[PDB]
Amino acid sequence: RPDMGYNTLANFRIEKKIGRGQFSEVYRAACLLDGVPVALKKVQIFDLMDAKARADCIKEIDLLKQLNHPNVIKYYASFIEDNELNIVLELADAGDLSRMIKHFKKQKRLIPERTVWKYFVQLCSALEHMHSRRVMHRDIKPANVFITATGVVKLGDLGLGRFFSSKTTAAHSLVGTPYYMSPERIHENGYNFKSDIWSLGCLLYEMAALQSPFYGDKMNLYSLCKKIEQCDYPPLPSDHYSEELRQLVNMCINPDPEKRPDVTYVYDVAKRMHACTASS
Amino acid sequence: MSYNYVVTAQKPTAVNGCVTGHFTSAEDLNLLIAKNTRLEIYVVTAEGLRPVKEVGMYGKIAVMELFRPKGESKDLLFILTAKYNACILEYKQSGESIDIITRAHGNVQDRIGRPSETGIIGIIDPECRMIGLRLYDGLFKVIPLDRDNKELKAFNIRLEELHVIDVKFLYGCQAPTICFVYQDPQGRHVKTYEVSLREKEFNKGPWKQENVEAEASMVIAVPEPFGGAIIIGQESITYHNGDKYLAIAPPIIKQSTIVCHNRVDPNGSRYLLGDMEGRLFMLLLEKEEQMDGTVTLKDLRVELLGETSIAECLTYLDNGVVFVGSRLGDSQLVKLNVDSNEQGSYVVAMETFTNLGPIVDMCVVDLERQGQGQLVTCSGAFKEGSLRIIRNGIGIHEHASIDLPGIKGLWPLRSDPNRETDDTLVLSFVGQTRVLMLNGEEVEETELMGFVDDQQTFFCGNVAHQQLIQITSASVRLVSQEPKALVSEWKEPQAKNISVASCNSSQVVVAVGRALYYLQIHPQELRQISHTEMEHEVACLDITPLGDSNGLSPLCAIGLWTDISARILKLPSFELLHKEMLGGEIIPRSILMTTFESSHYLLCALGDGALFYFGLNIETGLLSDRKKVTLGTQPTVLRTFRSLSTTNVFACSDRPTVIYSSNHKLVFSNVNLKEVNYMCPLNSDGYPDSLALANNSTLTIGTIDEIQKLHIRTVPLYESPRKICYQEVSQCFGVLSSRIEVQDTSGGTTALRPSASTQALSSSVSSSKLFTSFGEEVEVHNLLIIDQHTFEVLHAHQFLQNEYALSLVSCKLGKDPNTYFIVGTAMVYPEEAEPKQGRIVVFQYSDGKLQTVAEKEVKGAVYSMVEFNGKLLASINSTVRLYEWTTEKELRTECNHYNNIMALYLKTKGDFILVGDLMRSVLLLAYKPMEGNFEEIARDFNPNWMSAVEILDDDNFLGAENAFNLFVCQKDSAATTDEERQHLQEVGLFHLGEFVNVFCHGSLVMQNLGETSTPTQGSVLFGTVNGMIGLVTSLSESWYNLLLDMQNRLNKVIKSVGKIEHSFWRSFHTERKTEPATGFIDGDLIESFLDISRPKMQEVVANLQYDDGSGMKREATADDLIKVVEELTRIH
Amino acid sequence: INFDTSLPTSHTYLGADMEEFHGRTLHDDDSCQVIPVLPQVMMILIPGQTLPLQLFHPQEVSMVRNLIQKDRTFAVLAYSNVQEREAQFGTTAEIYAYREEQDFGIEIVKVKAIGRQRFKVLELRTQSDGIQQAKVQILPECVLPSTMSAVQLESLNKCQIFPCSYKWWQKYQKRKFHCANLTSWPRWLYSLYDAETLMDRIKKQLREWDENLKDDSLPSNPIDFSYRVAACLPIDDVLRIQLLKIGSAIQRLRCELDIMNKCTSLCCKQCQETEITTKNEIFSLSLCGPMAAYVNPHGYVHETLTVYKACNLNLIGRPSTEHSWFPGYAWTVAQCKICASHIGWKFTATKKDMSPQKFWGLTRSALLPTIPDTEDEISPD
Ligand SMILES: CCN[C@@H]1CC[C@H]2CC[C@@H]1N2c1ccc2c(c1)C(=O)N([C@H]1CCC(=O)NC1=O)C2=O
Repeated sequence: RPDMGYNTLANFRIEKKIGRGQFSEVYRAACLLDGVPVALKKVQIFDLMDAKARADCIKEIDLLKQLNHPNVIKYYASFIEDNELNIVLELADAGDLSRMIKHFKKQKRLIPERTVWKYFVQLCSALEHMHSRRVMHRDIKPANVFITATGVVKLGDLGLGRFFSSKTTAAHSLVGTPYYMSPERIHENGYNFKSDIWSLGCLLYEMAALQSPFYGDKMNLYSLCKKIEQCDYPPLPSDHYSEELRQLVNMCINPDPEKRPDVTYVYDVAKRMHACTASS
Repeated sequence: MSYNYVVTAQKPTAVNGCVTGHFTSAEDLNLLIAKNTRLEIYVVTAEGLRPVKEVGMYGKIAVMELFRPKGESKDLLFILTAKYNACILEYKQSGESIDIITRAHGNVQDRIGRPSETGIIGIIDPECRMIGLRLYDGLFKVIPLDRDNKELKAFNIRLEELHVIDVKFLYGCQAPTICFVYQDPQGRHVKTYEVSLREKEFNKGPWKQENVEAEASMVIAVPEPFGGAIIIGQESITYHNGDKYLAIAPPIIKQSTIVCHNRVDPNGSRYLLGDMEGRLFMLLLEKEEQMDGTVTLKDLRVELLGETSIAECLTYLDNGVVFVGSRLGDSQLVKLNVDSNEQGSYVVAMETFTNLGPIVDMCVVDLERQGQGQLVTCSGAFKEGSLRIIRNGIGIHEHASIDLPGIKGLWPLRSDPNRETDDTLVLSFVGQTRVLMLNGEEVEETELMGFVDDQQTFFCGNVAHQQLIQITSASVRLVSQEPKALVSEWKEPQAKNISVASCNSSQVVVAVGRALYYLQIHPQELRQISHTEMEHEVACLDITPLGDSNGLSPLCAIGLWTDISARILKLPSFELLHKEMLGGEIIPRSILMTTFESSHYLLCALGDGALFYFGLNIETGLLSDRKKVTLGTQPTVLRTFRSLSTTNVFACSDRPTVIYSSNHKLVFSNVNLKEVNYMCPLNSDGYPDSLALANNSTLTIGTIDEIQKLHIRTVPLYESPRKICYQEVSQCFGVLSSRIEVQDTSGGTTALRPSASTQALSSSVSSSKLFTSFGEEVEVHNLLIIDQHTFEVLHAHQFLQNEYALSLVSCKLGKDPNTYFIVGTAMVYPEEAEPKQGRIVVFQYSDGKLQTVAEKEVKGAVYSMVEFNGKLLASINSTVRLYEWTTEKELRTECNHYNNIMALYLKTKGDFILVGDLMRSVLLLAYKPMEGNFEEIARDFNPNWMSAVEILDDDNFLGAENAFNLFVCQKDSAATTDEERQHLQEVGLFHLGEFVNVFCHGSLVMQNLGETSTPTQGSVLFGTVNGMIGLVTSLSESWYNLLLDMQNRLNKVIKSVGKIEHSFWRSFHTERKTEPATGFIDGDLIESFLDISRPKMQEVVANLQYDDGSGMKREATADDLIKVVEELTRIH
Repeated sequence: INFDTSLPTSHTYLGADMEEFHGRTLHDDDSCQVIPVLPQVMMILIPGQTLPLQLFHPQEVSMVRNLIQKDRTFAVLAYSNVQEREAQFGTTAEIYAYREEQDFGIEIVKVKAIGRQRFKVLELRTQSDGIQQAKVQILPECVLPSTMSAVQLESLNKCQIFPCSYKWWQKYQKRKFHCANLTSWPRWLYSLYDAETLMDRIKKQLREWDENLKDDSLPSNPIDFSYRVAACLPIDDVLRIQLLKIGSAIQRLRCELDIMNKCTSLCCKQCQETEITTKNEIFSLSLCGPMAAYVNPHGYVHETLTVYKACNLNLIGRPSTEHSWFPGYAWTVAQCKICASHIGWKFTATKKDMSPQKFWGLTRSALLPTIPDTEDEISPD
């Protein structure tokens, strides 16, 4: 029904399934009014969260509605239908950041330093957008950093999956290894704006060394906490990356959130540095 | 709730049809005329035009023509109304009762049909067997003429041709053939038929179609012997008889299209043509061909005769006299002398019928006399622009003014035997009587030896038998003519004094004390033949000669001081002729026997302001004729002077009340004079037919005006009048004019003829720097300023090129000491459909010049400009805009309001605003100074064309709409829900039968309180394109309930011309719906109740229940209606 | 522009030709009627326009089947506010073309409808089955005689029929409104309320959007030409409502002629500030005009306005023929740069020989006319 436009299931035609989380499922589809590719995120709130938890989730979703930036996935609409909160976003099927990281790992070739700063500044701009409006991400990782063939970086999965998992903190150890855990999150001190930059620093190191800062073969969650608390990670090479690249990740990957600087400091460094290698 | 009342203060004056025939009987040359509803039949005679009859036509006339059937000794008439009421008349006079009885009548309109574009054309069969009417397109209405069809029952003949411009029946045909020119995509063709009654259809004609001039307009069926038909176009004329075909190309017809035609010869050897501009063309047909005794055409020579008024319907009266009927000019009467050639014209004007239409804008004002309105209107069109200054009264122009300390008595004296002209006008002071010598300009007081000086003159005049009687209050000292010696001096035997010295042509009867005796002026002597005394003192003595004899007075009527009654008794005896019941308290002031129209009358003017109008019997006895029309409220005197070959008796009073009878009923044309105490005719050698206005301020002498109901002035402008506004302080008017100027090959435009704008004493051209082909016409708009006394154009203001002036307002704004002339121009361009840059310009008349002390620039076009309580409310395009006149003299916009419609009309009262567009979208806005912004209350929308609108009171709004109708609107204040408060209710429906252009608030009477107020409230007047100036004034619920319940009772007795009912005539007219007229009262029908006959007044009222003052009084006699109906007639 | 503009009018995108009906149905003026209402119709249907529908709900197919044997006339409520199904006026539409197809085992009908008469609804009742029946009071189409009829001289009536058109139009005012010197109003004003002059000024603008000739396509009747313009006007819902209530076509032409004048700029309806296209860039691709009602493969129309250049759009997707409304044309989907609404598609020519190459297909339901500068949108008459 065009009267509500993007706000009904009958307008949309489901093609296949592209994602399946613990609580929510991600699909790629289109709408028989425009055909625009989208990202449908279906969750069953009636069976997972109480009435109180829905108010905060709805209010946070309303904050993401105002999030309008080319470097961030645009929010089309959010609605409830068939006892499911259906959320439609901008579909980015060209791949994610972790795809080329694995690709360069297969090639066994270190990603050029000039290339790293080309898109990291774009991600910093995306991180600046929701941090300026008092919105956190909680899921900053190469998995939800998508790039098209044009070289434009979008940041998706704005913590929607992590909002429903707040009651299943112990369940994070059975589905994947959370290499991007912040010291304030594991200690159950609560999530803050310093956790996003902590993941960004872990993201920035992974983009250079093609590995997680706290990666380990046959490594258990207790061992992950010790490395995170001690910030024990292999040093980045100096011949391929300058001091500014290594110094920037030092502050972001810090046990103390207060020491970690603000996004404006990182974004300003992102703009100045990338311009140097653009003409180099 | 409106409960209104509409009367006609001026009948229509512009004609829409004019014919000639023998209507009254066989040997007459009638000139029938129909202006709009006034069928004014005449009789043409060598003396001129002699009026015969005018009738009440209940409908808008459009077709009129005189046709004589076979077996009938005089022409009949065909009458068809714009409402399609058709009736055929028949003049008839039975001794005196001239009755235009109707042979046939009926309606000839059909259920469904689209009225044609070229209007309605009605023509008759020259054999008088067919009525040819083209009402709707693609359908011909024909009716068989016979005794059986007295209802005008119709049969129809389907036409397979849509366009038909002009259709005429043909001459010289065995069966009636019609010849018409009609437009088709191929071209203009002239085709015919043979209408037959036996098959009720059409048949083949005498010839086929022809390709003719691209602008062929009308046919003119030439009569026998030629036959056939002539077709006139914009370019050339042609002749179409079948085999024959002639056509000439005259170069002098190219100026304008030929519109009006007339035949000035019974055999068609000549024709009379007239164009739009109103110039005369002589079309001649030559029968020079003579085959074997039969004659046919040789050429179609066309001549130019002269320039007349802009013509609508021409007509030839015998001896070369033509009535040039007009609608937007002055109807004329011109002799077509064939040897004149004085400058190139065969035309010289004899008569002129004053024409009020077209009235565009008017302002009710008080030029001279305060408290009375003298309406000024803008009339005419193109070259015939003129001002119709209507006034309701008959004034006097005093040619002399001599200061007299309260002249108590004046009378003419002729101390000159064999003179036949006034010589002396002796005055009468409080205790003195000065005798003045007045032959030419002499005003010296010369006392004769045969007359005393220390007495109060009561009768100083001339009698036969060579005796001059100068009767004073002391004694009658009769003087002589040649010796001027006192032949006799009849003194009172007891030294008594006469209260008033009354006398006749050959007898003098005074009232000395309480006794009355007659003392005729015996030849060179004086003696008394009677002596008697009445019961009471004779306050008023009146012994004046009757008709014939001229030597004695058959009857004398007197007043009794102790009885206040009319005492009539024989002159040589004391037997009482009659006694009048009417009269009491205040004694009568003057008594006279009046012979208006050879009918004896006697009005008893009292000293308190009551005139007991009545008759008398010269032979024996007297009547009562109970009627007291108030001739003022001050002491009066009845003095009669002829000066016009009729009675012409006028009673002086604080207001001058004149007693004139139109035909047999007195019409009190209340005169215009300061204060008339006593009246005496000054028929001096230097004062022919003049009079001496004896007032208490200064003794004046002069000539009075005619006995006319509404004296209408006129001043020529020679350019179209658009708008007018009255400005009191500057002593002038403001008028908008548009003179057509010809675009030549010079970069400028030359004036066609001199006009008011061209010939104004001062001209100014606007120089605003804030922002073609040859032979084309371009309007130039002007603001003309004209004085109210002499109506001389004092300043013509020339606007910018291609600048249109739409709105006129005169007012003083804000907080300034000088008033302003403010006009709003609207620059319109042929490319730009809707104008986009108007203007507002400030003028202020002072010291003989019009200057632009302020100026405003706007983006649009202004349409209406009122003064909203010190601030100007200009509606630009479709945004009704306010302003605030500031201290820097520059308009500043304060509030705006953007309308869903085009703000064309603007009428404000108090703090309300009325807005309307050209399609009856009436809007009501309220200003809220507590917020500084406009608002809306109710909003009524209806699709219909609207001519002009006016607000009646705080709740009632009136306007004139399409299809000749009047409507009122009213918003109910008791709306329990705002949805009803957002609606303007309608309660007024009325077919005015006219097309209003302007409404104005005022009246043409002397504004009188009446102590107990008046039935009417408010006074609004409306003009028209014909000139039917009228009046609608609100009424009470019970006043309107009485009038309505008796107007319905009028129509059951009084019959109309054509048996057209009043319900049908007045009903609401729209192209799609008809509704009975409600909430309006017809004053013209109501005033016509007076002239009805006495036994019919008994049938009018039988269960009326008139009185509401503590008792219905269902009888209501007959005079109770005359108490109210006469009261109504005083509002105009 | 070699598109053969007759193609969108034929509606060849709906499959085989529908069954045509020859009978014409009309209701009396001011009459009290009962008419069915289509539950899933939201278009402001101007009478004189053909509206094609595809029905998927069984009730809709059942409703039309009942009407097929009946007069084949149904109402189109012009919902001023669509959320609460509130309607104050409407339009009675007739059905002349329909076709039933048993696609995928279900009965699907594709029906063309023609609107005839505007009307006023007095009561909104819903039956037990869920089908809406509306009380009908037909607005009478007021016919107005010329504004010079009552003030015309009966003698000059023979000059009122007539045989560089600017000089001819100058010669049309000076010979039909010559009697303006009797009344208070000028010549040029009287023409502004005359039908035969408004349609001239409307044709002038339309020729800037189409290369057709006025004699054949654009009608001569003032009533017909009034509804024809209103339907083919690129306007929103609100501006098209006021053109449905107006009773006399003389007012409607003045309102539309003002709509086409002031509304020089267009913006999205969810932004009210993001310009999308203008009126000069509009060009015609159908005999109905640039505007032509197409239906999406699931009973969903898409009035579309083809313009040369459109801005503030971000291109999504790849050119797919799928159900290309313009034959031979693929398209690239675009959405609003700010409010993320669906503005319209960008069509591209797969064949280089045919013209035009690129033209934007914008649905009407997401465009808002807007006066430039800063002033309220007012439509006189
Ligand atoms: C039915 C499946 N379809 C495909 C899978 C869904 C999505 C993505 C590709 C394609 N698709 C469309 C969705 C909506 C529409 C169209 C395709 C389409 O073509 N239109 C219009 C507009 C263009 C045109 O000119 N004519 C149309 O019919 C739609 O509304």
